[PDB]
Order: sequence, then C-alpha cells, then structure tokens
Amino acid sequence: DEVSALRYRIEWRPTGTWLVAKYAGTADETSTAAREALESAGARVRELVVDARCGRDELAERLRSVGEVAGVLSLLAVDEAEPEEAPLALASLADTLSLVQAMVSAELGCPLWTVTESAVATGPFERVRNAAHGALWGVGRVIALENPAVWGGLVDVPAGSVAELARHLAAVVSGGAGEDQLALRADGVYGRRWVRAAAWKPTGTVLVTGGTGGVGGQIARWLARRGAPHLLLVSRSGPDADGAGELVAELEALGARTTVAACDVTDRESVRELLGGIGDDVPLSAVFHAAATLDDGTVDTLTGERIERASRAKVLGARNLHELTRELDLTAFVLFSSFASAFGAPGLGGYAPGNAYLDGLAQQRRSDGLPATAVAWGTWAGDRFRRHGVIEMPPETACRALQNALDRAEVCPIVIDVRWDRFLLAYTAQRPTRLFDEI
Amino acid sequence: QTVVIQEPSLTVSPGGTVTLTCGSSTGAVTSGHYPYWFQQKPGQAPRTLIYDTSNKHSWTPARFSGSLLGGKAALTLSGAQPEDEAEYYCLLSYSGALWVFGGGTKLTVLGQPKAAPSVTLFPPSSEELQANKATLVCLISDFYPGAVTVAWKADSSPVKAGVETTTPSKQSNNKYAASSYLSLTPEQWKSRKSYSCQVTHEGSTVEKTVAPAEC
Amino acid sequence: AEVQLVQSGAEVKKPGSSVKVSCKASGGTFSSYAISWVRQAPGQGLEWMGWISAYNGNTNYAQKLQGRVTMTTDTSTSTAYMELRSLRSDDTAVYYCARAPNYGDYVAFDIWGQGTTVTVSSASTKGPSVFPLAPSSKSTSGGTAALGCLVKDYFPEPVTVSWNSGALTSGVHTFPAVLQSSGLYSLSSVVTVPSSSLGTQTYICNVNHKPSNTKVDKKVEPKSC
Repeated sequence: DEVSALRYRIEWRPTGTWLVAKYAGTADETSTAAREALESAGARVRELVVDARCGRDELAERLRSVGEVAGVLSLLAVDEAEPEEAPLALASLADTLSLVQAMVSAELGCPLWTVTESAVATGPFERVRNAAHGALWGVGRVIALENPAVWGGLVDVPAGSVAELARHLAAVVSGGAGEDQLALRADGVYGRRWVRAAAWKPTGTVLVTGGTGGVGGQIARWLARRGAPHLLLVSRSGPDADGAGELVAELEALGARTTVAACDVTDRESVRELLGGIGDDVPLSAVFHAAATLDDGTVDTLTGERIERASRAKVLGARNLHELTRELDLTAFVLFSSFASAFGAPGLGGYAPGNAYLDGLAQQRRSDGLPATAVAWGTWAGDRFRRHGVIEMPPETACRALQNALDRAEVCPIVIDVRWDRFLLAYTAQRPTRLFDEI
Repeated sequence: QTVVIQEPSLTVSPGGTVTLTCGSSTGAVTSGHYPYWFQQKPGQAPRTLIYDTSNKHSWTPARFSGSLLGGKAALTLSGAQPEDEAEYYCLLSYSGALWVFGGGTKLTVLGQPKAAPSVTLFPPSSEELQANKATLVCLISDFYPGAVTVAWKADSSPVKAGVETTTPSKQSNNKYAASSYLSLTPEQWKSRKSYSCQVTHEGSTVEKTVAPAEC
Repeated sequence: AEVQLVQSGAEVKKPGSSVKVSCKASGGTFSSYAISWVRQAPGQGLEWMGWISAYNGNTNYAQKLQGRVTMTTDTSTSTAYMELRSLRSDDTAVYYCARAPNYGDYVAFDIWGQGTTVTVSSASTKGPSVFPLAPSSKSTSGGTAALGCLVKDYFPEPVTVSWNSGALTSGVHTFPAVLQSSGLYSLSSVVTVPSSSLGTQTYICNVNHKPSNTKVDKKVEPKSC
C-alpha cells in the first residue's frame, strides 16, 4: 500500500597498452599481481605512478606522451590509510577525479577501472573497511552517466588479497557482461543490484541536525506528531534561524517540549558541549543527522578539495555524532543519504561522495553492534528531474516510510517514488546499465 | 537575526603586528562558518586574503594570517606596511545558504607624524545674503590622522541647525582635507554676536569664529 | 584564478524605477558555480544580497530584498544579471558580483567584480549658484590671506573650478563636494594669496558644470569695511 511501492535496497547477486595508475611505494604487491593477470590476456603493462594530490594539467601532458593506450586500471584506493583527519580528504578521491579529467584532456578514448579494498561488503557477514572509499563508488557512478567514454567501472576486493584479482580481472575489463559495479570474493564474483523490499516510538530527548531548516523542519514536526517527549533542534543559526520562533510554537502545540540550539556539527567541541548540555532528567535517545550539503555542477570541474569542503556538516557531523554516542545506549542513529549515492544522476557529483560515507558508516556501525540507519532519500517538498523519472514525495509520505524502515531496523533502505518507464530510458539514454535488471 | 561584530577601527605602526577579530551574536564562530577575510583599499573592490578560516590565496601577502582565537575569527597582520592601510571585512556562512558580513575594521597604518588641521571660516557673502543667507563655510586642510570631528557653536551650541560635514579626502600632501557647512536664515545670522567652527583632531580642537557685525 | 568578472557601467536612477546590473565571467568555465552579489552604501559596509546558480538557475535572496530583487544567468553570454525593482534613495550603493576561481567552491567569494555605482535620487539636474568668499581685512598675518568662492546647489556630481582662467594654480585647494539632504551638492574652492596683492591683482573663479552646460565667472573682491 502506497509506501511499499517506493521502498528498495541494494543486494549483491552472483554474476560474472594498459596503464596501472598507482602511488609510489603503495599497492606494489597488488600492482605486480594486476600486471601478471593483464599481459596473460595479451596487453603490454606499463606503470603510471602518481604524485599525492596531482595537478591535472601536468598529468594531462604525461598522458600526451605514452602513445596509443587501450585502457587504465587504478590502485590509488588500494593499500591506503586515512591519517586521522577529514574522511573525504582521501588522496585517491581527489586523484581519481583529476585522473579522469586528465585522460579526457589527453583524449585517450580508453576507459578507467578503479579497484577498492573491502569498501562494499557483499551482505552483513563482511565489514566495510574504510567508509571513505565508498565516495569513489558514488562519484564513479555519476562519472559514468556524465562521460561514458572514460568510465569502465568499479571492482571491490577483500582488504589485502591479490588472489581474486589474478583470475577474474582479465574477464572484468573485456567481458561483454555490462557489469560496471563488481565485487570479487573467495566464494565467486558478485554484481551490485537494485531490488524492491519486503514488508519504534521516540524517548527521552531526540536530536535533529538541520532541524531549523527544511527536511529537518519536517523531521522535527513529524517526530512531534508521532508523540516525542523532548526535541533538541540544532543548526549553525539555531534560534536566530528564520521562523525558528513559529516552529517551536507549532510543535510545542503537539506535546513536545522542544529547544533550538546553535551548533556547528563539524566541530568536535561544539557538539561535545551540546551533548553535555542535555538534562540528566531527559537523556539522549535518538539522533536524525539531516544537515545538508549544497554543491551543484558537473564532474568536468569538481575536485576532491571542493567535495571535502562542501560536505563537512553532513560528513564530519556523522563522524562526530557517531564518535560521541558510541558508548551511549540510544534507540535510532538516523543518517540522511540520497539517490545520488544509490544510483547517481548527472549533476549530483557534489552530493554522491558525502552520502556514500553515510551509507558506509551505518553498515560498519550495525557491523560493530550499534543502531544505525542510512536512508537514501529521493526528492521531497517545496521540472528537469520530474521529467527524467524521479518525482517528489510529500513530507508525511516520506516520514511514514521512515517509520517502518526503523520498525524493520534495516541498515540502508532506499525510499523514492520512481516512475520506472521514463527513468530507465533516461538513465540508459547514453550508457547501458545492468543494475536495474531485477525489477 | 545573527549580527557579526568587528572592531570599527584600529591603528598599527609600520613593523607592528595588529590582530582583528570577527565575533557573532548567535555563538562561537567556528570553521563550519567558513570565515573569509577581505581587504578594501579606498576606491577599490574587495580583494580576498583568507578563505576557510585559515587558507591563503597566492596573492595574499605572507604577513597576513587567519585563525580562530577563542570563539571569534582573527586576522593577524605581522610587520604591517603602509600599503596595508585598508578596511577589512569578515564573512560567515549560516543556515539556509545565508551569509552575513561584519561591519568592517578601518585599519590605519601611521605613515607620517600627527599634523593638526588648518581651519578657514568664511561668513555668508553679502551677495549670498540674497533670499535666505545661510552657508557658513568651514574648510579643513592638512592633517595626517584622516579623521576629525566638527562642532558648530553660536555663542551657545547649534548642531541641530543644518550642519553638513564632508568625509575626509586625501590631498596631494598625503594629508587630509574636509569641509563643513552651517545653513541659517539671514535673521538667524544677524541675531548672534558670533558663530564658531570647532574642528577636533586626535583630542585637540582648532577653532575659528566670525561675527555678523565687523569684517 | 584567471577568471575575471566585468560589470555594467555606472547607472543613475529616480525613485520607483529599476536597475539591471550585469556580471560577465571571462577567463574560465562558467557552468558549475553560483555568482553571489553584495552592495555597499557610500562609506558603509559590504552587505550580502544573494546568489544565482549558473548550473540550475536556483536563487537564495537576502530577506530584506525578497520581492524586489531578481538574479538571472545567460549561459550563452556567460554573464549573471542582478535586477532591483521599485528603487528608493537608500538603494544608492556600489553593487559587486563574486564567485570562485577556476576549480573552486560552488557558493564562493574568492574573485570580485570591479563594482557598479548605482545612484538613485530625486535629481532635477540643476546648475550651481556661485558666491564669492571675500578675503579677511584681518592682520597681514604671515603675509597671506584666503579668498575663494562657494559653488552651491548643483546636481550631476562633476563640477570644475579654475582661477584666473587657469593662470593661478599656486595655493588653490578646491574641496570635494558635500551632498545635502536635498539630493544637491555644494563645494568651495579657496586660494591662499599674498595680502599685499589684495586690491592690485584680480581673482576670478571660473566654475564649469558641463552637465547643465553652465560656465560662470565670479570676481571675488575685498570687502568695503
């Protein structure tokens, strides 16, 4: 009935001159294993070593030398750390983007394959190693649709195993399957898949970030009409937000003793002193991390630097609110992802990376034994997208759909009204996909 | 409604270090507020010295530096030069794609010695005493501190009456000029023993007086 | 970086009319960026007006403006427009466009226009009345005396004062104009001269306000006291 039709999920169903883009002193083991498997199907391997945060202009000129090239594999995201900093700094994100941009500049007309190490986890037995490499998958999905010519696809591999590469890769790069989102494992090879889904109550205080703005504003007043005791709405503007006055009044009406606080979810301190400010009498029971990112444009120009900087509220807010609730017993920890991480549409390159992180963090939370929820939203309330298949969901329709998603206590539920007839043809117009097969 | 406060004006000597701050009424300025720092020499458009709390552009001089100092944003000028005399604006990011500027700091760099204003007071012309007389003309010239306060007296203290004072303007000198004009009705002009123009620069007052009677 | 922004030339308007300022963005890709606009009243601070998206034509406006401001982009001409309706006097300001440099953020202020001065006034473009500022009878002093003329109540701002048809330059200082409550300008030109000369050597101020094509010569003489 109504909601069921717009509820989906990711599964992983089983189905089956080159350059190697690699960092100096990184992947070595996986680069030699890649080279062996590649020439074993008749193709000269030559290494393309990359500098940390490469200038696309200098890389363009190093590709205008090597001569005719039939393809290029990337081990940038292989054997990588995350030096105790911002999750979407990740050199390999900044450099996949400046690599792709530079190939297109150097006019190779050959595609690019990015491999990642346990970025995906094919069902709830495997773990997500580093949620950031998920960003590679998001952005990579929206590069496909903006420039088919240059994007081969993504291929996830167990943390530190060259073995799965060695047999399959030959196939994956030349295979006529039309699989571009693959996961290699010991128990065979798996493909990324979109499928439809099968058929809670708030307590103490429940905190919502973005709570003074729209979306968070609807979550705030949904949470009250669903009978919440106490609501802590936070945002950079807090009480000084336009209509924050008429908001508390509107849901103080609906039996909710709510408070509106200024807070920079990006700053470890600003939230610590927000969490230490909730009365002992009314403890913190659930969070709804709805803080937004706003970065439009195309993958033409978009850089790792722009993504990282424009996504902090959503991303650092997640990593902060996770960090500072890990040792507290709370009901729901609800991250707001979107259809940009789910399938990814032209001009959502600025949104995909951030929501990919949120997707990964929930997975690796319920993995570690914590109550996470990574809702991949479609469009919401008040022309170019209404035509291309995706149509707006009313606030209440979306919220009620969340109500069940928590009842089930699913980790990564997709929630989106999609008129499929137009959407498929609009999504495949320029590049064939095998993702929506099972509908 | 968020208000962003900077020091209205600050003075530094060449070689000195000076530190400007940018607070907000709504709370702690913090790096999710994406603080910018802008420089506006007179007559020109803003140049941007700092973005993202602490990041410099290639054109930003080394001697400028952005920071968070206990709840405000801070720009720090180290070994100031005459060429840094400018207005500096901070800009903060809030809420629903809102941005709010600070009021500005007028940073003065002292490039010569203090110089008191010359003041010339003209009475109404006998020919301007046409329909309505008016216009006492106070001319203010040569004063290194490009800032003065003007106060008209009529034995007592008029101010209310049409006083219109110019902003300061740089001369060939590199000192500053300004003008003030007192508007009266000619009976008002004739009705007093004297009128006085009182320019005060850097604490000390210069003054001229005209008397509607004798030359 | 090497993105520039060049704005429309200066505009003068009467209350109740409109102004459409342009910001053309040469020197880099235009499409993946928001142009933001800011104004500044004479000798006051930068105030944020809003931003238009060059990517999807979205707009966020400063509340105090909403219903009076419209921001648009012409992907064709690679320019952004800002349009302000039903102007009143306090809308006088220099208007600036700003965006990111060449691989920078969506909503950014790294690069600035040169500004467009927009003046709104009840105007009525009048010619100045010039009066003499007779020199003092007072002491020989240090040998000088100041005389001048007062150029009262003219509109369009440019006015020009020479002395002795340009022959006299030593010791002329002419003061930037004051802008009155009436929307009109007065200014003064003064000359310091030797007091031994007063009543042998003549002084005529030639004031020229070309926006009214009004050329007036004023003989400024000593007093008869």
